[PDB]
Amino acid sequence: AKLHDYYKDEVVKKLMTEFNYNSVMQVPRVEKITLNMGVGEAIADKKLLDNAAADLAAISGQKPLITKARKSVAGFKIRQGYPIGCKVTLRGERMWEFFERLITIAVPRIRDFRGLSAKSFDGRGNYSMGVREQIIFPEIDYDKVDRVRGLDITITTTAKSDEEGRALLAAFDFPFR
Amino acid sequence: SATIALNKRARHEYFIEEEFEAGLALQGWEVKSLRAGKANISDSYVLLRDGEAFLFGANITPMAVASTHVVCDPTRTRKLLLNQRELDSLYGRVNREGYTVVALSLYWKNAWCKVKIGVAKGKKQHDKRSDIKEREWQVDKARIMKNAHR
Amino acid sequence: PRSLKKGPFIDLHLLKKVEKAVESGDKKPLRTWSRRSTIFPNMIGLTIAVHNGRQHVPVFVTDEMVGHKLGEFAPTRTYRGHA
Amino acid sequence: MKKDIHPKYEEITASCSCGNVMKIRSTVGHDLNLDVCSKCHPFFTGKQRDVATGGRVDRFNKRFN
RNA sequence: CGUCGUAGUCCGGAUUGGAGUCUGCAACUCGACUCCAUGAAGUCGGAAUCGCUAGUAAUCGUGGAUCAGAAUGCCACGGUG
RNA sequence: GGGGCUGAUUCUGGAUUCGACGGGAUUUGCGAAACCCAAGGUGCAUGCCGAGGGGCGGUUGGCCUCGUAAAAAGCCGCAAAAAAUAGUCGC
Ligand SMILES: [Mg+2]
Ligand SMILES: [Zn+2]
Repeated sequence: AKLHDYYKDEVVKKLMTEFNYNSVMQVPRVEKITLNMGVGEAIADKKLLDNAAADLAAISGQKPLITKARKSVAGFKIRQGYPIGCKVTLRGERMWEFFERLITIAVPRIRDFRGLSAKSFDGRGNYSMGVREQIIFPEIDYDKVDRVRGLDITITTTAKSDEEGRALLAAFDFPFR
Repeated sequence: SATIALNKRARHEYFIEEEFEAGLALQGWEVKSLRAGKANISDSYVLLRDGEAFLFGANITPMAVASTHVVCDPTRTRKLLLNQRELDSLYGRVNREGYTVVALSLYWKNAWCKVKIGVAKGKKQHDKRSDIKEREWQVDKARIMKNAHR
Repeated sequence: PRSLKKGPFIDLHLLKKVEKAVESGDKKPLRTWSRRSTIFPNMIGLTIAVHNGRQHVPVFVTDEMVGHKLGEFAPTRTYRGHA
Repeated sequence: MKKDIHPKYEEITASCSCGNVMKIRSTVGHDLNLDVCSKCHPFFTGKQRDVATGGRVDRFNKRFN
């Protein structure tokens, strides 16, 4: 929670002086961080889901929740109640820890990291964004993983717009372009 | 078993060199006729345009006219599904002097029709005589040897 | 190879052109038609469009090419795979 | 939190090639001793022009010019 | 005479980075020689198949023409046998 | 004019025709045609009337060139008319 409090002591002041607010509870706050990993190919091979869950636990110590299918689309040949992918959510201390670790080592990474996309807001400003594989984290071993398991991580916040989320991420030192 | 109309005359009429197990591409009302429906594979040969070695000679009888919108053409040029790796023989050793590749037979492979193709050439009525003479001569030599050695 | 005491084989004209480029301070490429000529250290920092018949291929000569021929950097055949 | 089902949680030193020392706690197990990080990446810590260069004179200008 | 002892071998000498040398105004495409360094493949090889009847098969080296150099190709020569 | 059985390689509700041929032409490096937007060079370039154009004529009028306006030259058609048939099979 070191970065948590260190940056929360300053984002409040900066946002309050910038957006012309009237209270401290109306500032955009980081509710949680939600990260899943689509392993939908596990229809024939269920071991892929287990490997993805192990990789996710190694990245952040927790137990991934298997989100079973609900509509069972024929296009992908899936049935409802079958393991398709796995998700996880981090709140508070875990959310801040994951945010710090993820941003710090993901800034120096695979391909011409000239910042990240500034148009990746989900309408309200919860900033879903994707990372290609799991070898990004030193948590995951380089030459021991069977495949690559990226992550579609959403920084679920309280932002009422996209510019407020951009300002909050820039204060949190996000790689914006 | 799963065999369908075959052209065994072309085996005697040509010198089969190599064979291809490539498949055939056909439209509706024809694959059902392959089960029953009087398909005939006579006068079968490839008609390479650029990479489109269609089988040209085949008469498959349409057994119904219940869909009276599409025009029926029993002499349609049927497309052929062959690997590009093995299609090099067909764009290669065909147009030297008289080389052809003809459809020897047609059968089923797990509800899918496979037409066997073969590279060959003509005989000019003098290779046929030599083949028949040798076929008879081996039999005659075996018979006379058996009779002599009792 | 050549005898150590004979010397390099830079062209009459190429030397004049590179001298013109180096005291004029121009960033435009200098096109050359010679292909068996050697390299001199004074061309470091210039763009040379060398001709092989197809295109004037550019060379941004580094400080790591003096003792060889400039033509090694520009092949003439066109092939990067059978298929 | 639940019982001992969640994996390892121990402090690890995030020492990079440059002079950065961190007290991260994660599950990698052994000490990190990692490599070039955000604090030494050309994204914003300088090197916006120093990403690639025209070689470096070594023993080439020797014995003849 | 010594030596090695049946082993990818002190066999096998190719590919590789660099070094000079012969050579012809110039060897990145494109020479050969050199020696230091990595030291590949290969361990008598299916169906088939070719050459030889005597100083010949088979092995060893040398010589000759082409040409500034660039022969496992070509033409010759003898020794063993 | 009526009923009845087949239009089903499963009569077994889950077929990569293995293959060529359309697909976001999903994907990884990359050439201004898989493209692309104010700085070192310092020359007479941008809108300017233009000039009718390669053997011949024409192009969205600024796709060629300039310096006081022009020869047009970078693409299409006239042109490059030879594209017309597995094999066996009258002389
Ligand atoms: Mg000569
Ligand atoms: Zn670092």
